[PDB]
Amino acid sequence: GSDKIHHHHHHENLYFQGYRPLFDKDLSNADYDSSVWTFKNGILTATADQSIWTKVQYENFILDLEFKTDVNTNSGVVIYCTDKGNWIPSSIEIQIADDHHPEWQSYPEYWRCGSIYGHKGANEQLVVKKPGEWNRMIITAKGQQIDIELNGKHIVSANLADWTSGTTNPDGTEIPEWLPIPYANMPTKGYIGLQGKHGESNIWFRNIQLKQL
Repeated sequence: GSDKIHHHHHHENLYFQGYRPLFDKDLSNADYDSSVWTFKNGILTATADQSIWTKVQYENFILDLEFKTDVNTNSGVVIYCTDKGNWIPSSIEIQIADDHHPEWQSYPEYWRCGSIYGHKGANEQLVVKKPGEWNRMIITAKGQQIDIELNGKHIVSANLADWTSGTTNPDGTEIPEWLPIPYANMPTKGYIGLQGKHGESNIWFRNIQLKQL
């Protein structure tokens, strides 16, 4: 049937499951440029390619968020960040992309939405919805064991201990040159961030919540 407005998106409130919002309503517990990120009417959005970061570091957590894309959105969620200034080689990024834009067929699968970017792709392509629709992504980060759920599908399960090379994935495929640290050697505690607008199209987030395990 065609109803949206009378169906619940959760079996129970995440609050009772132990989740708390990652960011305060005024973003007072976040590091960001106020010219880039706004949190208005429940919705978090960026107008440039600068990230928003937690002020405290996290390990052994489940991060549950929603995101909406537009045509060719490019963004992501960053975990285990040990240096916000130099975050690229100092963190692990989970990609967010509008995989439906044909452009994404020009890039490896393990660069697309839901991937542990440059290291391991989704087990099923085009799990992200189309532009304009809310997606739900759940990242379980339990030391070296990383699990990603996207729109109810368990798309990625990875044990970072397998990444003994900084340049070569266990399957022999290339790791981007700019991600040189063997992920087996990466700290499993760090700041959490949302990448900003890395494309010319917008990214929106909402209901970003975290369960401390």
